[PDB]
This record gives sequence, structure tokens and C-alpha cells, in this order.
Amino acid sequence: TCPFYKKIPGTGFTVDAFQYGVVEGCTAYFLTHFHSDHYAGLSKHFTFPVYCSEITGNLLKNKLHVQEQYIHPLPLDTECIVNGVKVVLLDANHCPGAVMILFYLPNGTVILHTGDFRADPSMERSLLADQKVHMLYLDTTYCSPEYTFPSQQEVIRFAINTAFEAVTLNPHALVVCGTYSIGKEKVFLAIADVLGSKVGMSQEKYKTLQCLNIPEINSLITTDMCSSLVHLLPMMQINFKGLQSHLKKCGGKYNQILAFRPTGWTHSNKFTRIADVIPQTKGNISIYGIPYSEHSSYLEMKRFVQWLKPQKIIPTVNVGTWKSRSTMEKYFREWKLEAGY
Ligand code: NI
Repeated sequence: TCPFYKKIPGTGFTVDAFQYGVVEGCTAYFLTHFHSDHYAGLSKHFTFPVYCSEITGNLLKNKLHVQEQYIHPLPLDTECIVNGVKVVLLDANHCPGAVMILFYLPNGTVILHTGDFRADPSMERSLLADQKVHMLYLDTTYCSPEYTFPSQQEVIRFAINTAFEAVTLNPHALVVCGTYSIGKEKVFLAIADVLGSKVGMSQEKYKTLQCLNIPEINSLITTDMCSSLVHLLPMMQINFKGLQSHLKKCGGKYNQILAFRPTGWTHSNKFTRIADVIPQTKGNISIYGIPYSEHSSYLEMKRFVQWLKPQKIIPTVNVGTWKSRSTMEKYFREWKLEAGY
């Protein structure tokens, strides 16, 4: 059945709750972003109002064929009324089109649902600064102190420098980048930019990127693989067998692959700095795992929560085991005692 952490009390609303059939008492279904664990259940047959960002509404219409009459896109940073309740959508610093949602309940309670987010000090200057938030529905993906990772900018600098050096040493090297969802487009776009190439990809992935309102996108991507030396492939194909096979398909245009797998966290983060990352190599194929995250590190999460000072936290991730739930609740209490709220 629908879990309680997907329901907004005092409303008829749910968040990211499309796989439970008709939810009893739901008058509006919000969708924070276009990732499959969150949209699971949507299709052209859905006939309830869906509230979301413009970009998420482009993907629902073009990729899932949801009918336009049921898609309700809202502008960001703007007070809107939905079924009698004031809401605001805020940028979540996740994937394109991903939002956080502020609900202003009729009784005076204010609720923030973060969806999936990567906390940032810039958020401390949005419309969140303007009033008190009583309850927080929190993306707790990496809520444990082992989870450190570098800034997105440091990771992009590493990838650009690595790729430019490799292709300048060997003009016959191909760069490949893995993907299985929207997000992390900076990785492949930044590498293609330094090399003076467009990114080549399948028709399906091109269609998906053309929904994202990214500026000057017609200048950066293409479905012509032959004209491109940065190729995107399914994350599943980023392994030695998959890559050897791809290289056969390029007809002797290239004699080396340098590939990137933008993972979330990996336990090489506990020891190894970004400056010291090395690839896995077989023959003329090298694979780099780079820690490009679109979720909060532990310290990032902790700073946001100690700034916001919520009265109650409701985790939305890692809620399935008692040991995870108990560990998270111990951290929330530490943060509250350290900061004095
Ligand atoms: Ni997500």
C-alpha cells in the first residue's frame, strides 16, 4: 500500500506515488523528477492531475505519452494555489527538472519535501529563508559520515583534463560516457566542448535530451555517430566486452577507448582523493569511475538541516530496514543537540 512518507497530511496530496493504483483520498499527484523509481506507474492511461515542473512535463508528454490535459506544469520560485492549498516549487540541484515542494497547510503548518536533492548553501537564499518550516521530508540517500565526495566542479575539471590529454596524445582515441537516466549531462557535454566535438547517441537518448531546455543544445548533441568522437552508451555497455564490441562497430576510425562511468559513491572515496583516481585498463581500453553525485554528501545534508531547524524529520530513503532507520534517527538527534534547536 502507499507508505505514509509519500502522503502530505491535511491535504489530498501525494508525492512520487504512481505505483499503488488509485490512492484513496488523493486529489493531486505531485512528481518531483523524471527518474523511474519516482514515476513508476505513469503512462498514457493515467487520468488524474499531475503537478510538476515544465521540464518534467515535457518528458511525461514525449517519453511516457501522458495526455496533455492531465499535465499541470508550474513555474519555479512562484506562489501557486493547487486545490485550495498554496505551494511553491524550488530547484532541487538534482537532475534536469527536479524540484523540492513547499506546502503551506491551511492550519499554519509549513512542510518541505526535498524530493531527491543535492543540498547547497545557495538554497539558504531562496524563498526558504522567508518563513519557518515545521516538517521536512528528507532525501537521506547518503545519510552516514563515510559518504564524502568532491564538488561537481572538481570532478568536471578532472574529466576535462583527462580527456583532453588523452585525445591530444592520440587523435585516434574515442571517448565513451555511460548513462541510464537523465542527470549528469555536464560530464559528457564538458568533455565534448573541450574536444570540439558534438556528443553522438541513440535516437531515444537524443529525444530525451531535447526535452530538457538546455541552451544551445542543437549545437552540442547529434545522432550522427560518424561525425562525433564522444559517444554515449547505456551504462550496461561500459565494461571491457561491451567496449571492445563498440570499437569493432566504428570501422577502424579509432584504435583506443577512454570511457567514463559517473557512479554515485564508491569506497575508494574513504581513502583516495580525486587527484589520485586511476583507471581499470585492458589492452587499448581504459575505464574511469568518477564520483559525480547528484545527491547530498553527509556534511552537505547536515549543514542544510542545521540551517533549516525543522521540528520533525521524515526520511524518504533507506527506510526499509530497522538498523538504517535507527542510525538515521541518531544522526538527526546529534544535529539537533549540536545546533540547539
Ligand atoms: Ni533521483
